[PDB]
Amino acid sequence: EMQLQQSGAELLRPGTSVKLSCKTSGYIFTSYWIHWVKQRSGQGLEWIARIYPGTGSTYYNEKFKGKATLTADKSSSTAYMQLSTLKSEDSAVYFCTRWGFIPVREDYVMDYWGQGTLVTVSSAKTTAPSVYPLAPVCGDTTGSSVTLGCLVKGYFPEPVTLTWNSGSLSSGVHTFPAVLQSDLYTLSSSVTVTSSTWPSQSITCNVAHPASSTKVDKKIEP
Amino acid sequence: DIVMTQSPLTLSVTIGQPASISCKSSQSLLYSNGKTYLNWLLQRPGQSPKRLIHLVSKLDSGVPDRITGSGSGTDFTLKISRVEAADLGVYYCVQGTHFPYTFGGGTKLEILRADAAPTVSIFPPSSEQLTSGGASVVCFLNNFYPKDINVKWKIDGSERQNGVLNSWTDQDSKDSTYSMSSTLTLTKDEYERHNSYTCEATHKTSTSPIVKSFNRNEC
Ligand SMILES: O=C(O)CCCCCNC(=O)CCCP(=O)(O)Oc1ccc([N+](=O)[O-])cc1
Ligand SMILES: [Zn+2]
Ligand SMILES: [Zn+2]
Ligand SMILES: [Zn+2]
Ligand SMILES: [Zn+2]
Ligand SMILES: [Zn+2]
Ligand SMILES: [Zn+2]
Ligand SMILES: [Zn+2]
Repeated sequence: EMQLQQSGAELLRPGTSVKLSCKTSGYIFTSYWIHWVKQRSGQGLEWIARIYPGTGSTYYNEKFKGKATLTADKSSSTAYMQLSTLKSEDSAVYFCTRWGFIPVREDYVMDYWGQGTLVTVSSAKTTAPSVYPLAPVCGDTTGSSVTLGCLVKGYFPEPVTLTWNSGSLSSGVHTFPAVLQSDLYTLSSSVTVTSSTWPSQSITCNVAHPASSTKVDKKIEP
Repeated sequence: DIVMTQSPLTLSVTIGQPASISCKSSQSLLYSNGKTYLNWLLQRPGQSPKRLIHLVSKLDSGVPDRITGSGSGTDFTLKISRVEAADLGVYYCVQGTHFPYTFGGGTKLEILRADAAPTVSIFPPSSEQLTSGGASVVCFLNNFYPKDINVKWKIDGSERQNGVLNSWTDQDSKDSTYSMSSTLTLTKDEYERHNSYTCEATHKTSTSPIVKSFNRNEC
């Protein structure tokens, strides 16, 4: 199993720098080129650079010379990308990939990608979210089924982790993308169950915000 | 740098039907060695990109042969002979003939399904929130299709435009529908001054607005 695992989300102050890591396993690290790709506002991909771990040989997209520096630790099968003097345009998701093009063969093997690392360039303070349970009254859909909710608001930065009944409840769950407004995010999730389950069986909203070490569980009481 | 132009930006196709996406380049992608380094990638919702085709028409291992690629020079096309639910996502063509490698803007493939009327739920502020001096009224509009919808909030008959936060999910892989959440936030004091809170939606599935409301009072 070829696996590329990238480091966690980063909140970075303007003008400073970060080092992102891409840990690989399952193949001979020194024999394949590792490329780094950038994605802004979803549809908006850009090729940054590539490195051949076996030799340390690198090639950069002109735009990123001076912005990105690629290195690779053979002893740990880990590739790194340092980004210097961060600015607004640097807030993006960065992917590492064992692309697979084999120059000598003029052909390709399978491409494997890391999960991506989100970088947020901001001077804003880390703020813990407030979690509110949404028991219906009108948003009960009447009989048959009922939908409950969970409102997570006033946090910074992304991400926040939301599950229902510790992940034991995933069917009929809709988690909405966070929206930033006034330097703080708001996220919400709904879960629809049968009139029979709730309130008979307890439904709990689990929320985690790594940045502020927050972890809360809100039970939806009638 | 080479500019890659993709069209259409979005395509809505029914399962079982064919789809074709175009990609045009500002310079010929034919390399001096006679090979053409044009690739096609698919980025599924919440996933990393994945390559489908390399060298214009060659399929990567494990990719269904329902997908085919063709073209040359500055003109290329990706074709899906018969669309399946798993094809939902954004497709990108990316050239590697000229340095630096450049991507097209992407084409979002949406699964066209039968209209579905929204299931709307409304929630008054939680006691916990009111304690903090804030008041948010939430409205969930779940599983509708088409994605086009307009929601307005009305308090005591008058439209409220300030303090509204909307969020939509991407198209669901399970049923091909969309969901939306609308949160209206006020101060606890103002919330306790009004009676009726209405979430009103405008959607293809109805000639009149879809309404959901509650009246706050005592007892
Ligand atoms: O035109 C010029 O100016 C000089 C041309 C020199 C370029 C040399 N070209 C090559 O070695 C071929 C590489 C083709 P490729 O498919 O690997 O390119 C890529 C590589 C990574 C990508 N990704 O998204 O990760 C996307 C495309
Ligand atoms: Zn050949
Ligand atoms: Zn091949
Ligand atoms: Zn060239
Ligand atoms: Zn040339
Ligand atoms: Zn009034
Ligand atoms: Zn009045
Ligand atoms: Zn009023």
